[PDB]
Amino acid sequence: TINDDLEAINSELTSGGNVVHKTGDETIAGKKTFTGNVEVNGSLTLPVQTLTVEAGNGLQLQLTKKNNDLVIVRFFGSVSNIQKGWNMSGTWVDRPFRPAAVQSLVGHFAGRDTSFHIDINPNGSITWWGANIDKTPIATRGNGSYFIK
Amino acid sequence: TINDDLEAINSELTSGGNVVHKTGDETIAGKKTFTGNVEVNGSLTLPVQTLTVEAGNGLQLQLTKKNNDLVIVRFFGSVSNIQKGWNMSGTWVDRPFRPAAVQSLVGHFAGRDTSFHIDINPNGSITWWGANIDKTPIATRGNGSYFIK
Amino acid sequence: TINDDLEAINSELTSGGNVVHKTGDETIAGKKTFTGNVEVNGSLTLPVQTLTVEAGNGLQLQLTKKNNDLVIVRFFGSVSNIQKGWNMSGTWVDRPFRPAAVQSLVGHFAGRDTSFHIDINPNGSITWWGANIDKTPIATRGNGSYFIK
Repeated sequence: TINDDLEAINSELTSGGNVVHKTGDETIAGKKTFTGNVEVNGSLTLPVQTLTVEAGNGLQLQLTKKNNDLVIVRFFGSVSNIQKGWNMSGTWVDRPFRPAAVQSLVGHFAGRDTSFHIDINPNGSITWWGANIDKTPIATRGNGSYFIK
Repeated sequence: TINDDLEAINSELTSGGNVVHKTGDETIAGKKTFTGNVEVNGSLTLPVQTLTVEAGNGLQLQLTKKNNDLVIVRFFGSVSNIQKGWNMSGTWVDRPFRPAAVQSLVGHFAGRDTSFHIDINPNGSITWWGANIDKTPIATRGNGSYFIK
Repeated sequence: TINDDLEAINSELTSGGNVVHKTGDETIAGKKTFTGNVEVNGSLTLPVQTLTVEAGNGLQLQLTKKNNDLVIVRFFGSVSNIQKGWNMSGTWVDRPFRPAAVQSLVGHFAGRDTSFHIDINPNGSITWWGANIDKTPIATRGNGSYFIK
């Protein structure tokens, strides 16, 4: 019974208890800090969040952020009725996806050489910075990427 | 000899054994989960895989994916003989690099203002969505980025 | 006093000592390797470094790299006085942000359909690959992304 302490300790040195081990699937809590190099050979799974935005004018926008920091933007739909400098007219970018500093992402017009970009800005509005688009709409594709913080 | 258990345990509390320690270089196996914040100050090394594609029409394409999720695309070569809507004619994107949902990446024509984009789609075909290109080829550069899953 | 060894060991199996635990905030040193899948539910914080470059001709360039590998480029200012093929005239990209292989990032001209790209190359020079720009300057925005190694 004095020797159980030992047996039981030679068990926590293998799995169970509050000890992280060199094998098994385990869970870990708290602000871990790693000063040296680290490596993952398998899959590392950072948190994901995705958001759909009808930016207005016909401009669809699917944003996909991972670990709150880098978000990839996928341009869809078709824009119409905007001036060279205008702030887009539809749904704003949600708090969770809004940049700290302004970020211009570059889209392209489907089946054309003409191009455009839009500014996501911290407040979450999206100003347009392509040429003045007429009532007759043009399809807008292309992927953007910006650091959230 | 009763006290060796102890000595030997006060060793696994330092290194060796199946225990992860606050120092040394160690290896770890199994689906580790980290509920709290984590930090790396050194280098974190996620798995890398790179792929070269002759998309056809003269369009070179070097894809580089890291941790199976985000791949950066580097456009090379020069495209010729394609319509505004056509599916590119050469080697398809391999299974390991194929998106779940379609992704348009935006390239640019070297020494010109004219631009283009192409669609990588889940099956791995690459449809072209720039203007109709004549027999006389044009050089295509620019980097794209898309989430694999 | 023989039993303190035990008490003291049943403490290092909880926190303190050189042992990583399933709870608390701890620090870790050395080349950790993770063969299995890993997961982070909170925030994972990779090292960050940001750099501002006056590329010359009026082309501003803010580069932001994370974990030394992927850097997002933010184009600013306005370019003027460059030929279709020229190497930009102002401050070069610093060693810490210079790619191994050349990377073209695609910018866009503010309030226009016209587009451009520039080549960051390993030595750190930035060759321009848009159309020949006159003395009258044009504003240049858009975000790029390239793998550093």
